Amino acid sequence: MEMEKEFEQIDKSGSWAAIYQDIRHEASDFPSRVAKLPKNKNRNRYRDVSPFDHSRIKLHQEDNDYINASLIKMEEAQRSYILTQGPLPNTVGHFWEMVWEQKSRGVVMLNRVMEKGSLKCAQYWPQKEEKEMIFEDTNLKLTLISEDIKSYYTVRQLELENLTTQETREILHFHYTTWPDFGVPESPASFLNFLFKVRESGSLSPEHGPVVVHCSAGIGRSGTFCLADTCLLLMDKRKDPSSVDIKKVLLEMRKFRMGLIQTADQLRFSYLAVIEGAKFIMG
Ligand SMILES: O=C(O)c1ccc(N2CCCCC2)cc1
Repeated sequence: MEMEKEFEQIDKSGSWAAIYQDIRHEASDFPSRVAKLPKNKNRNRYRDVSPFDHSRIKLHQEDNDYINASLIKMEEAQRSYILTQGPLPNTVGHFWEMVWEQKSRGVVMLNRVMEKGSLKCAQYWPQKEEKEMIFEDTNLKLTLISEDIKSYYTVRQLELENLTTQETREILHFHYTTWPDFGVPESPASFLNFLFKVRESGSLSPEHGPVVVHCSAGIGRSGTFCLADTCLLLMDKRKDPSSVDIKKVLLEMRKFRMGLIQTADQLRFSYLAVIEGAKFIMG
């Protein structure tokens, strides 16, 4: 079926939970043996969210190459994304090592450091120009260059230096600051505006390594971001845009990381975002 009318048919019939459970039942199951090794317990935020072995990002280290991060490679859309958990106190250096090694231009953050009164990820970037951060375990230096605070999101320019080689690179930090503590946003308009700002920066384009996207577990909000981006790109590329099937795209993405889209409300929000976004792309 088309998307917008499938949408009203699920709303009128109140069957979002049943649609979402079907997706969960049909989703891929692949091994995640490296994630579960005892030496990696303090590298995982949640025991039930792990990268598959076949798609995990490897750190360029011989001691321990593990990080909780996955490469989502979308062949028809010609887009790639790295989805990862919010960094932990003992993985902030690994996080920036990955950004460096994978040649990423942008980092997309969809959570606040504290939500619901608890810490959802480490404070992993510097908050003042004159107070830079040094990650001694991976030999990197990170400096805040500029910051632009808007009503729904903040964009930061960061300088990452590889202290071994003295090479430097400019990284863009895109921080969506207004996702509610509970539920999903009422309107997708600010989320779509944010997606378009990431696109306009070059961070999603083939001349750079994959964008790094995270929330707390790296599967819910993060899944919503890449699912909406890929569906809208496919609607522009195909002769028949009404052939784009958001449930099939989501199942393809779940071949590369488990659990993408965590609730039926996130599934409905993803439909809403793609539907509204497809009208703005043209008019
Ligand atoms: O009939 C439809 O459902 C339909 C869906 C998407 C669409 N596009 C137009 C071209 C790029 C943006 C969305 C056109 C038609």
